Amino acid sequence: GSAKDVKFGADARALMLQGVDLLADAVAVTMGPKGRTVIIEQSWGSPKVTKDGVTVAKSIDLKDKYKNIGAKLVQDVANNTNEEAGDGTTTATVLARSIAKEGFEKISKGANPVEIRRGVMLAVDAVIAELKKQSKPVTTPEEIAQVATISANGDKEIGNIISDAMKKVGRKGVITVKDGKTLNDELEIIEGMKFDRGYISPYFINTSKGQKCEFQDAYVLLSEKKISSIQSIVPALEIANAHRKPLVIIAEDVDGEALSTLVLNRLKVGLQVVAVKAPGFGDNRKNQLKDMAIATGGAVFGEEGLTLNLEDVQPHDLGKVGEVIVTKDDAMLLKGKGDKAQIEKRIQEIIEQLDVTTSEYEKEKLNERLAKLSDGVAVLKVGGTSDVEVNEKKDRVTDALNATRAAVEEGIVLGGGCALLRCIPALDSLTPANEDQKIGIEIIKRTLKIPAMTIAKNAGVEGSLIVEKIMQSSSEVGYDAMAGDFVNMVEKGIIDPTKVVRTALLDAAGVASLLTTAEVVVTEIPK
Amino acid sequence: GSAKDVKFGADARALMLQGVDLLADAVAVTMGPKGRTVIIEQSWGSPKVTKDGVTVAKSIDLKDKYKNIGAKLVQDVANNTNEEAGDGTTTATVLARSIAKEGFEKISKGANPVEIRRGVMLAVDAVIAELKKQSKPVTTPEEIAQVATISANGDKEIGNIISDAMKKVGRKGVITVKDGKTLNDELEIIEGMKFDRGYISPYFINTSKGQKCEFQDAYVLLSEKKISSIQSIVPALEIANAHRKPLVIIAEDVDGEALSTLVLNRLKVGLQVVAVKAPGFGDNRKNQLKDMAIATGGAVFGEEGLTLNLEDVQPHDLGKVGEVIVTKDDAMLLKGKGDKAQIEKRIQEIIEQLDVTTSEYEKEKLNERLAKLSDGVAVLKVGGTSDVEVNEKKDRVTDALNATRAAVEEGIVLGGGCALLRCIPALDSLTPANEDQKIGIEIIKRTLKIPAMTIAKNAGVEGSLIVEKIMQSSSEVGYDAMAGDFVNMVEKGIIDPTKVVRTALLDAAGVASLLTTAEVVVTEIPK
Amino acid sequence: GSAKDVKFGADARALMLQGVDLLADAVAVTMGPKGRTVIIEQSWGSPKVTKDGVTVAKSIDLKDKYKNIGAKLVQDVANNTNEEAGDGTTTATVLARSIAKEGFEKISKGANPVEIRRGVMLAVDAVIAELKKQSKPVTTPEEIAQVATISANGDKEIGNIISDAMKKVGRKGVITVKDGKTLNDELEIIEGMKFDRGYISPYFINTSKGQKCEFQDAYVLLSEKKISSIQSIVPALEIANAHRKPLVIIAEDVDGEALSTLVLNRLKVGLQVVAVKAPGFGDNRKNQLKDMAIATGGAVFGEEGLTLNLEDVQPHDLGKVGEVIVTKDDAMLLKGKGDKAQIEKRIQEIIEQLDVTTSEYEKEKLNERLAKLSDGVAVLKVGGTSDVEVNEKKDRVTDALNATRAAVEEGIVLGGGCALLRCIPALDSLTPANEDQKIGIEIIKRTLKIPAMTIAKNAGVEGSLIVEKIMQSSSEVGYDAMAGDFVNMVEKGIIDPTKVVRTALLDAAGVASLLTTAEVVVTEIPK
Ligand SMILES: Nc1ncnc2c1ncn2[C@@H]1O[C@H](COP(=O)(O)OP(=O)(O)OP(=O)(O)O)[C@@H](O)[C@H]1O
Ligand SMILES: Nc1ncnc2c1ncn2[C@@H]1O[C@H](COP(=O)(O)OP(=O)(O)OP(=O)(O)O)[C@@H](O)[C@H]1O
Ligand SMILES: Nc1ncnc2c1ncn2[C@@H]1O[C@H](COP(=O)(O)OP(=O)(O)OP(=O)(O)O)[C@@H](O)[C@H]1O
Ligand SMILES: [K+]
Ligand SMILES: [K+]
Ligand SMILES: [K+]
Ligand SMILES: [Mg+2]
Ligand SMILES: [Mg+2]
Ligand SMILES: [Mg+2]
Repeated sequence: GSAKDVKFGADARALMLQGVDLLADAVAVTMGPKGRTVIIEQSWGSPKVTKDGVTVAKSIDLKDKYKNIGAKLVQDVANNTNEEAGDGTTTATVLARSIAKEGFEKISKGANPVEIRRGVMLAVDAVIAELKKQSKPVTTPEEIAQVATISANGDKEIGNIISDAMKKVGRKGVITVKDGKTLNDELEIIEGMKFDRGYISPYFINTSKGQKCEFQDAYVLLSEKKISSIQSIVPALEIANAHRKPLVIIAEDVDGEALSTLVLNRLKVGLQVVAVKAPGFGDNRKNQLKDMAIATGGAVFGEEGLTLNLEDVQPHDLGKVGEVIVTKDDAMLLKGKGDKAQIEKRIQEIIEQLDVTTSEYEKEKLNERLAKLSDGVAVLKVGGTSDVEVNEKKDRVTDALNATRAAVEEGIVLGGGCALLRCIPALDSLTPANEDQKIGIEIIKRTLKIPAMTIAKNAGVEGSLIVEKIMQSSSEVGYDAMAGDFVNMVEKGIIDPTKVVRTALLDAAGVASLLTTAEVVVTEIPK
Repeated sequence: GSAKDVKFGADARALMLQGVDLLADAVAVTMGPKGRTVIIEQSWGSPKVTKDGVTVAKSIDLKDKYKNIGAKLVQDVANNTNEEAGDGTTTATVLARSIAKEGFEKISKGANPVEIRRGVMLAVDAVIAELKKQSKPVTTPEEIAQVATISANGDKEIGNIISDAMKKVGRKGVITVKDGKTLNDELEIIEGMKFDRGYISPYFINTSKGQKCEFQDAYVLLSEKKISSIQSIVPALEIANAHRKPLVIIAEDVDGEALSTLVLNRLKVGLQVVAVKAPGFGDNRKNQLKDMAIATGGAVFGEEGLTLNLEDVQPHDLGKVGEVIVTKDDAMLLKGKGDKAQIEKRIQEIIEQLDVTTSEYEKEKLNERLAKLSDGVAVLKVGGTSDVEVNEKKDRVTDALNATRAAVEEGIVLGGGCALLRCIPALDSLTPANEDQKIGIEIIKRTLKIPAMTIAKNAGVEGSLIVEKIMQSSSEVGYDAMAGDFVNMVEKGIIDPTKVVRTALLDAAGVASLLTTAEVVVTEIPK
Repeated sequence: GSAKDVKFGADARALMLQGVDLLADAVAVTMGPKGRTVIIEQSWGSPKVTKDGVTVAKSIDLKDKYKNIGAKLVQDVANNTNEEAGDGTTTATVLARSIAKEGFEKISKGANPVEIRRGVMLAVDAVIAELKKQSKPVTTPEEIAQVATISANGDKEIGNIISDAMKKVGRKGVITVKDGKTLNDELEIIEGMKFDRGYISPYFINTSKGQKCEFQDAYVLLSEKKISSIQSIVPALEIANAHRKPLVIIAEDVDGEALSTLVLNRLKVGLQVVAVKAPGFGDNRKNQLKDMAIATGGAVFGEEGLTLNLEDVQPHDLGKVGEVIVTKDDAMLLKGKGDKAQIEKRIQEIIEQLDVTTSEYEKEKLNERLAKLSDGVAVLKVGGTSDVEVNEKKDRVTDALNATRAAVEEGIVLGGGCALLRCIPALDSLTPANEDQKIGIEIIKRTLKIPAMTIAKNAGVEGSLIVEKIMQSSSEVGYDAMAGDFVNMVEKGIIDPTKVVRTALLDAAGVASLLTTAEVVVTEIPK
């Protein structure tokens, strides 16, 4: 459709590499504990100061349309490493740059770049198998704290709060990072069923100190449909008044007649009653109301599947809770007097629904519901003086959470780039099929030294001598870039998730080996 | 999305500092009692002439996109100091510039800027602890006048007019700065319940001198809903006529039939009656009408929670006031004959609602309601010849009010930048963990002299000699920039709020230490 | 309409060839097993890395409007070869460039380019007849795997799964290439009737493990129109309950009364019943419902042609299936207890409708229906680390599928360009009518060596010496570009489809011989 510019051979490959080396030099400065931080100008407001590889990579676009192709491919590498792993984007960026450079240097007239790519993938599969061979499972919370500390730029107070959250809500539990209005971070553990729905009317308040609505051992009434008529709410009030028990009515809404009855009974005779909207808008609303009915111990009125009417209310069919807190912004239920067998059956139903869904938005909803039935959720509030500090620390806390989850799921290997340095003996025992696959095997063999070299280079010391001292040392001795000496990496706590390393290596290698098969580059003419 | 320009190392850090030094030189000229004033061009009309640090900072944007990043970060420093404290924005600006300069000068190949930042925050926490150690509470109104005088550029009349307002309406009372049409400032104390609602009909006037509607010992009828029918207003008029007491009807509105009845009864037989609209539009109208219900001694008719009907009106159901003044623009109620216990209970309810809200717009409403139930509010009308004078003086009056509130809340330390000069012995007793945290501790140690140096530099004298004479003097002796000698600064009245100093230092240090961790700057290409 | 630029003679033919040689040099680098790969800039997102001839050709447009004509004509050559054959676009591109060059070189004052074109088409018809003479039918699945391996750039793991898919679903069966979320490719064979329609209500689930709705030996009720009334669904439930058989109701939709009846019966008494929407929107919905009626063994109710009512349902009118699985996204029917004679009659009807349609969108629908009634369909999921890998491999899998189908339809000749090299003895036995047709015969004779020369040139060796060794060898000996030696092409497995070769040659030759009749070129003036 538009006029094109076509470039051939090494005149193009030298240009695309110029886009890689420009984008992978702004990322490699953020690697390791001694790496520095990149400021990106934001158009709407204040600049974004970040140490994240995928945030630096995604913000670099080049005016030259031949360098922009290499920039976009390394952006793809970093973005894929962020998507599948959540950490190790800088390592993937520098590995992709190294593979691109080594593959561009090795292209000759008789060379076959496709067989070089095949050798690269064969060597990478061998390295991934060796990484899975040398992994160890996480068995103690000390290793959890060590992983979260290493992944958060050596911040011990972030590892110690993520480890506490995983100890409280479970290792496979819901932990959410949130903005904080204080100077220091904090951890909030939410137990029971708390939903962001307030009371319908402010006259239900019986606690003057916190402006809350609090009862003990309260009856629970639930409904899918809106409650409007007098006859649909009076019999539940008769069960509440006869047994002398408080009532909380969770519904879609309570309309004018039912509201008038509830507030008039609350203010005049002294009946204890509160009305709360139900959380959700669609099928999640139905699922949360059914979860509430299972946890409380009663049946939920007005379901579409089964004919249940609010006109006939029985005492066994109303739920029971030991504690209910309803405020203006949220409502909270604890100690539901349900049956544990049905709660476990609902947990199994949610787990089996989780195992078959892939929408990435339903999964969060069923995880939240499962955590509400389980020990609860955790909220890490990140504190700082300004929004820039909060965003910078929130990036590191999110990276630490993702790396802690990846270490839970798969395992831990040595950190500091020393995991890939012990997979070079695995590459030295490979027999290439032809001379072209040997080139790819040597490319991958020379690439495994790059992360440790970059970590040592950002620390100011010479990367090559440090790496050569690492390989000549024992299998447990590695360089500590913060302290500057050679230590036992497991004992000192420098460990990495296996999933992060084997994701970064593969996602770098595939895209870079596909890039190094290029001869002709077609771009648009700059209008 | 757009083409980017990427800069590396000291070629970028020298540019961003050029945006800091440009922004923090236009602010540092306004520091101290001998500081000068900055004129900013306004596009719509007359230029804005101001001495406020945050107003000068927020008005500076630079065409170079590398200098604009440093400009935006110092803007963030000034804006955060203005939000959290309301004063000390120039001090935060100059502290941020000094920390940025000292951190940029100390970056080498082997240096770790993250550990330098950690040392900076460690030193800042030590200085903040020392500042809280040496603070004194405000115990006399003389110190209140001294704080408001120092914060208003040495204006003794502003300090006196704020000390008098705090003596009249209370230290934690509502004081509002307003435009004045005279040459001199004035203070207006509004007692009782005054709301900006006039009478419905001009025929209710019984005072010819001021065109006001005034009664003594009047009945009060309050209506939630609009009054339209004859039967909803006649029985209240029967209670008013039988007891021979004036009646004021505060409602949403008075419609045609009730209005015709009221004006016809007022003009024909001589019944004393006035109708006023209710202040507010939503829930604030409900809360204000309830406040008048408790304050007057009656119950508000037509409430949604409890069925109250205007058709049956009892003499105990009507409030009583000792004084009512209704004009065209406002209505005024004093000496309500309510019960003091219920008034105190309503005050406690408003206070407990204040302690749990964070919307920053509801807080003003509950503060206004609490002050209406309390001694009252104060209005400082700022006088001047032109609008530029009123705006320039209003900035200083607002700064004095914010600093007086901050001195009430936390305490007072020595002014003139001498509060931070006595925290250098606190820094000299710190043991840094490594060589990189020692750099940050020395950066903060060299930064604590900067406010006193800037104050002395704006006075024309040499800052370094003055600071060295301050540090070699006693703990109470400091420089007086207005008079030019070394005086006992507590006895002379040069004091500062502790909250302002410890806010400016922290908000400068966090953002500037985050800025000094930069190596790569990514900006947009100027199209 | 617009101002035109007119060029005459060799000043124009030298320009248009400059557009051919620019477009056919970016394609010829992708030829053979040692050919390289072209990166094309995409405006919206990541660049497209590809080896396809027609994708490289269609993405090249030139700013010069005289070169763009030759570029557009070679684009037409590649696009026609892609439409008619699906493979061999690079061969057609290089043959078109060679014919254009040889015809442009031979134009003189006395030459007749129209008779040169006539000689070109005469020689091409002779070569096509010789190619059809030397073809062999595909008789073993080993040749199928060899063809799919050669067409997929020597990937044995693609040819193996394509051969397995053709062995499972039949050689003339539906095979669909799809995106994969894994690292490796996979093959999914779908048997029976599977349609992408879920259940109406989630309460029909009776399998907790997979959240599926599964029965065995179930009755099937099929409805053309929507089911809403009570009386239209009750008698079918009576047949289901009396015989104690599960029921699946495939309809347009099930409305509120019927849904309430179905879920209430499913939850209360325990009747096994599921409601599924019908697949399709128009006549395809009718045809699919009729096919399900024939396969299951019942009659579809509510058809427009014949008056069938849901109020009277007989046990013989309901279909029977041995296994039904209904999930949220799809339904599955297997082992329909229909009559084989009517199923074969429906298969014959679908085949006879296929033989008379040419819309290219109905053909896919009847092929899908025929495969659903036949062994089933196959889905090849292409795996990769990133989207670029998946697209690059999907192009080769799509090429291998099309070449395998073309080898099924017509036959196989020698690969590596050795098919056209054995048709030059066929050209040496032609007697030209005049001197101008002899020029075209010699042009085609010199063009038949071009594919083998290009394959040998991309391998780094000299094309002319390799070709001259090929024609001096036996009829079965050809160059293996991957291994670099002269081998028996049939025994080593280097074979090509006859249809692909005879399509590429003809589509190149016609358009290039029409191009070589040019004397005057009229273009638009570049505004
Ligand atoms: N004290 C340390 N000594 C040596 N190596 C360390 C130390 N702390 C961390 N590392 C190593 O530094 C690397 C962490 O680098 P960094 O976190 O900056 O980037 P990343 O994980 O590749 O990507 P992302 O920017 O997405 O976090 C890991 O290889 C880790 O093992
Ligand atoms: N007579 C004085 N002698 C010495 N120092 C003084 C005197 N009066 C005020 N100061 C000091 O000068 C500073 C006041 O500066 P200024 O009010 O211009 O700026 P600020 O408070 O930092 O910010 P803002 O511009 O927002 O008001 C305080 O440190 C105060 O203690
Ligand atoms: N190992 C081999 N040795 C020799 N020739 C080979 C070998 N493998 C394939 N070929 C030949 O290379 C050609 C395949 O080229 P290629 O697949 O790149 O292009 P194409 O089929 O013309 O078009 P498209 O780009 O659409 O796939 C065929 O002529 C095939 O016979
Ligand atoms: K990083
Ligand atoms: K100032
Ligand atoms: K090709
Ligand atoms: Mg990390
Ligand atoms: Mg001030
Ligand atoms: Mg092909």
